[PDB]
Amino acid sequence: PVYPCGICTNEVNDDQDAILCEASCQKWFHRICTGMTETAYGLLTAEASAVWGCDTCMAD
Amino acid sequence: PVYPCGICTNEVNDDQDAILCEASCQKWFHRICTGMTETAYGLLTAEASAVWGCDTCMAD
Amino acid sequence: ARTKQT
Ligand SMILES: [Zn+2]
Ligand SMILES: [Zn+2]
Ligand SMILES: [Zn+2]
Ligand SMILES: [Zn+2]
Repeated sequence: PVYPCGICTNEVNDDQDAILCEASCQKWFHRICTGMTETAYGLLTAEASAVWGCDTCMAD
Repeated sequence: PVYPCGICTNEVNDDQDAILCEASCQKWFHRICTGMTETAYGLLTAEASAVWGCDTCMAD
Repeated sequence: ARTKQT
């Protein structure tokens, strides 16, 4: 309810792998929901210079 | 046309790992000049959802 | 990229 996943609409907790769409919509998306591998996720967390965007925002 | 690296001002050629600052300025940067690893680079260039920004553009 | 891993 507070942080609805942009795909499954379920709650995005602190102990779950999730990524914010800094590209536009500013919504949180579960890593698993977006179909992102743990390897991609870890690198994205490591790269402060990288900005991620959801399929919806990127298709705009 | 020529594309000077945003850091070293040297030419960015096809046989060099280079990344585009899609965040704003849109200058090309040699992967080596940015200090980015090959693994981080591979993920960024392959993933369209993940866009990169140079130090200048990231600091706004 | 901003992630929950913090
Ligand atoms: Zn989800
Ligand atoms: Zn989005
Ligand atoms: Zn360079
Ligand atoms: Zn830039």
